[PDB]
Amino acid sequence: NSTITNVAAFDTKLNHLLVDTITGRVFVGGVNRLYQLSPDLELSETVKTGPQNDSVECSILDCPLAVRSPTDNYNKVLLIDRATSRLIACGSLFQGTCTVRNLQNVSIIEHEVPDAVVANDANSSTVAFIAPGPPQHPVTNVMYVGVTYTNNSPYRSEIPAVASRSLEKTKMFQIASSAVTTGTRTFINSYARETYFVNYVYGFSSERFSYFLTTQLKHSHHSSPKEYITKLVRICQEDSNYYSYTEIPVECISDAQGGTKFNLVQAGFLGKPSSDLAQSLGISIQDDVLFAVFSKGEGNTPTNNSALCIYSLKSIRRKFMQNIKSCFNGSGMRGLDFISPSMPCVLTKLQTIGEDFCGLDVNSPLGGETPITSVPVAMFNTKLTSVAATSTSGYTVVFVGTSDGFLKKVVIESSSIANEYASFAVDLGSEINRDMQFDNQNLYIYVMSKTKVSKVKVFDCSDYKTCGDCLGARDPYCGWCSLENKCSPRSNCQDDANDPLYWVSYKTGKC
Amino acid sequence: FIGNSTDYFKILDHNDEFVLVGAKDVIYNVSLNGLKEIARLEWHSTDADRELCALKGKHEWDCHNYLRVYALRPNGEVLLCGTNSYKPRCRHYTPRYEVSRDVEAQGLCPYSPAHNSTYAFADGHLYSATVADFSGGDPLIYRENLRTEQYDLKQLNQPDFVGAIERNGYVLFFFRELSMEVMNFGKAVYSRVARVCKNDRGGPYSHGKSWTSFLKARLNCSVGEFPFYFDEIQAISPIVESGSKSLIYAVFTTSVNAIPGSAVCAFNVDDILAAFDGEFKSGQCVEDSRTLTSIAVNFIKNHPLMEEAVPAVHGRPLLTKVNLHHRLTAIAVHPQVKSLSGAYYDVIYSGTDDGKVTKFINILSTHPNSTVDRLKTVVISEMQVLPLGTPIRELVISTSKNSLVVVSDGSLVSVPLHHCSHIVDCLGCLSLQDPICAWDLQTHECKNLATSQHKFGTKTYLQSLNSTKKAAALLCPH
Ligand SMILES: *[C@@H]1O[C@H](CO)[C@@H](O[C@@H]2O[C@H](CO)[C@@H](O[C@@H]3O[C@H](CO)[C@@H](O)[C@H](O[C@H]4O[C@H](CO)[C@@H](O)[C@H](O)[C@@H]4O)[C@@H]3O)[C@H](O)[C@H]2NC(C)=O)[C@H](O)[C@H]1NC(C)=O
Ligand SMILES: *[C@@H]1O[C@H](CO)[C@@H](O[C@@H]2O[C@H](CO)[C@@H](O[C@@H]3O[C@H](CO)[C@@H](O)[C@H](O)[C@@H]3O)[C@H](O)[C@H]2NC(C)=O)[C@H](O)[C@H]1NC(C)=O
Ligand SMILES: *[C@@H]1O[C@H](CO)[C@@H](O)[C@H](O)[C@H]1NC(C)=O
Ligand SMILES: *[C@@H]1O[C@H](CO)[C@@H](O)[C@H](O)[C@H]1NC(C)=O
Ligand SMILES: *[C@@H]1O[C@H](CO)[C@@H](O)[C@H](O)[C@H]1NC(C)=O
Repeated sequence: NSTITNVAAFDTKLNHLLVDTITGRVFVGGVNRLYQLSPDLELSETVKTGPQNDSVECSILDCPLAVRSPTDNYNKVLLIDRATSRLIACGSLFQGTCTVRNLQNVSIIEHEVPDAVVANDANSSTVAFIAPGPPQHPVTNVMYVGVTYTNNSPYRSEIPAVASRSLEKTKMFQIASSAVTTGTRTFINSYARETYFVNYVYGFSSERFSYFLTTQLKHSHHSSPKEYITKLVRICQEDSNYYSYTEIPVECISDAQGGTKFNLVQAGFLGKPSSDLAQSLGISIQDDVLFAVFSKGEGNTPTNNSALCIYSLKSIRRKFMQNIKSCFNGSGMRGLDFISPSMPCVLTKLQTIGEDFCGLDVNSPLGGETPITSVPVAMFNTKLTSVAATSTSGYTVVFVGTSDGFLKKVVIESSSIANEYASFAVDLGSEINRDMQFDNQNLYIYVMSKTKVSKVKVFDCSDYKTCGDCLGARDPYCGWCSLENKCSPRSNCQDDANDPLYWVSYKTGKC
Repeated sequence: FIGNSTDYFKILDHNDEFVLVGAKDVIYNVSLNGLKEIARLEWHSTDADRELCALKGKHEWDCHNYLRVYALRPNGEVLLCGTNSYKPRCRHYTPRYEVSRDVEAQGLCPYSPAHNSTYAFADGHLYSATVADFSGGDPLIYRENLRTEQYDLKQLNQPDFVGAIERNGYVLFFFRELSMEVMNFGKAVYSRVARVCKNDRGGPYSHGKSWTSFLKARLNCSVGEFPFYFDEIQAISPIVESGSKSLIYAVFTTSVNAIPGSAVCAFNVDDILAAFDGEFKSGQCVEDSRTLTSIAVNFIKNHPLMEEAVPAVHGRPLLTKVNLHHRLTAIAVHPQVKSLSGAYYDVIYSGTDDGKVTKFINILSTHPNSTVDRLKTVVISEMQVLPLGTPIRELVISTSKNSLVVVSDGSLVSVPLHHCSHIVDCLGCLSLQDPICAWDLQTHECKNLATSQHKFGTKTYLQSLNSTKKAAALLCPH
């Protein structure tokens, strides 16, 4: 195939994938393995991370009167620090340990920490991104981590569910700011910890706030039947107390079959809109848009009935503000009964709660009930497992990965109108991983399946010989120069021709 | 000693000569000689700090600096903490006084002026039992670098602390709590006694900030075939040395939406500690608790409740008031008042929520009407001290001045501890049945046996306690 450029097949099962934004090097974290590659998927280094003797009943220092056995080391976190050139990789062994490796050569270990940081399960989620935070005012970055309670060890209670963690050499991976009664940390209470689990899907930072996209039970008490919802966890980055820990539910609702709720989110991607799309959402082109793929789920299991939903962060911030304003006006219950018993919202004299509200002592851990709602621009007959968005062309194109191994491209012209223009298999029979990232120019996209990584070209207009094929492909990247017989984008044609119909799009004209 | 009704008095220290009273924006040093103010220390919340309090949804009467923790440090320094309009602060006054340190007090001092909290300054260290959050949903027991598990309901489930005692290298905490102990709990309230070692230094590694010795036991203040439980503890007393037995006296009441009733119970200090030696429901002080195992510390954090309940002295309440209009609220004891026969009786003072003080003793008549020993309550007097509706918050006894200080929200009143001098009639002196008052027959005066000297073989003095009150009167001739 000519659309797929490089293919790298690995020996183990792959877990994560990131691209260095300035050097374009590729880092792949997998089971018992850890690989570094060049921008063309040429292997540079490979690191054996397992297996090692380990039991879930034991920590590194003590092993109760239980035997350590060789167990696999599933990679759970893969991150790059920009200020200090060093790679962060966390494994499942030893209660979720992180190592700090050199960026030029991942084989080198620079710092080994013993702190329990990450889920020690093979399937329990863990989401980690680096963004501004305390202790100092936001000149130092921290690691925001969200971990699911694996429920397999007594040492697991020690690990928070959401926490900020320091990147200082002296205090590596410790909670960033902690005091007697408060800190940069949220635990799930002893009564809900073993029953109410939280699945962390995606994490991102946008406009002085840290975000987590989660799936979880709507209710903690057993008074109601089990319903799974998608939530959005937020914290102010200046906040060194998590006074601003807040959640609102996320609904992706459809007209079809009466009421259809795509309750289970599968993957998320934060990106920028196009000229046309920014007008529909009522935002500037420099603003952020959240792209996410939701799947209707039988219980907690996603079905083959997915949908693509977009959310602007102006409406996300205005929905958080809507839930916060309402609590501080005394209406309703604070929520988040699975942290501590839910007490009523207090009436407050607060007069200037805005989008930047950063939290106070009162109504502090707030659980919003008013959801942010969106109607999907596209629906699909397969389970969608990844999402990525680029606006190199004048239009936004969303790249979507299939659990069956297919890559689909959707072009989004409005909050209402969008449709597929391409669809092909990258690794047939192999679910596409959630970590799917572009090249630095957004010209190639890295698609990772179970055991392979494929460098896929974002557009190829040269393979359209005749012109009815160029405009017929309905590719937003492809137009047709009148003079030369080449299909190519606008920049490739020469406006030397007198007629403005030198380059024509697939919907603006006829060839 | 009268103040407004708006302030809220809390005895923060008491001697037989002086008492310290924390109030709305001041703390008083008051002489027990005439309930006269001797010294004062004012400490007002700043206008910005108390505008923040009203901003967060509180009222004017809540946004004040209610002084609620006092402790004289071993160097002559003075530790003084206040609520500071739901922003608790602690200060260090050094000598009069001058401010030497000011710092946050979250976890060291309540936010609300309610009688919800307690503390004990034991061996130069403050043990605090309060809330650490503005919203009042994070109860803890805190010492220097050691606290209970945040939001762990198996250790503390919405508690109201009533007292704290230092004893034998432990610190005991008395409180009522929500019941999650029984698998079929339904918003029931039970009363606990908790314990922490004073030489606790935290567990190893991550446990280094939490107690390795916190254990609690239920208190049993029940009434036979038809049991009757008083499950909400209201007030305790200091440890009372009644002969060879150390005792703690407590007031209990029934829950709301139940048969209204109050009781007084007493628990041996040895019975309290012995309960921590039995089974756990599904603690020894080691020199370095940081040497314990993760297995051991995690165990005690998952089994903080003992199985056995602390039994009561005589196995029943010493006084009961069921289906009456008023409820008992405070307790104080004058121990070991030697009667005319030479028997020692503890005299018990319990105040009601409508301003009365009940005085009584207990007599353990051996086989008076059956083969099982029968305990009887002898009520000496139940008089009105405070105006008809005002709740008695605390009681402080001064055996020296023969005075009983009654503490309400905005006043202190003193009454006589023993009324021997006041009565002049023979019937009254014997009907009173106070173990300390007896009628002389040479002198017509009803005399106080603390200052008098009987000799066991003289028919001079006359006293009747075991009989009925009318039977005591028949002993009076003519
Ligand atoms: C603290 O101590 C007090 C007193 O020591 C204690 O009160 C006692 O409680 C028990 C049970 O709560 C009472 O025992 C009852 O005795 C009668 C016989 O008179 C039994 O019939 C009772 O029930 C049994 O048999 C029933 C037959 O219908 C069955 O339905 C039932 O299942 C039982 O098999 C029961 O045994 C006892 O009378 C009181 N004693 C007094 C003096 O009140 C209190 O329970 C203690 N508290 C704690 C927390 O330990
Ligand atoms: C409440 O006020 C009273 C009276 O002002 C205080 O009592 C006084 O306290 C001081 C300081 O402890 C006593 O001075 C000391 O006297 C002893 C005895 O000689 C001496 O050894 C010390 O070096 C020091 O000088 C003073 O005597 C005492 N006065 C009386 C009449 O008792 C009381 O301390 C105040 N309350 C509190 C809690 O401090
Ligand atoms: C622990 O590792 C050793 C290798 O040093 C291995 O031989 C042994 O089998 C492991 N333990 C168990 C219980 O298998
Ligand atoms: C990278 O690190 C490994 C292990 O220390 C070493 O063998 C290798 O020589 C280093 N450099 C390169 C270019 O591989
Ligand atoms: C983890 O997930 C994989 C794929 O869904 C499954 O094959 C495996 O059995 C799971 N392991 C556990 C312990 O559930």
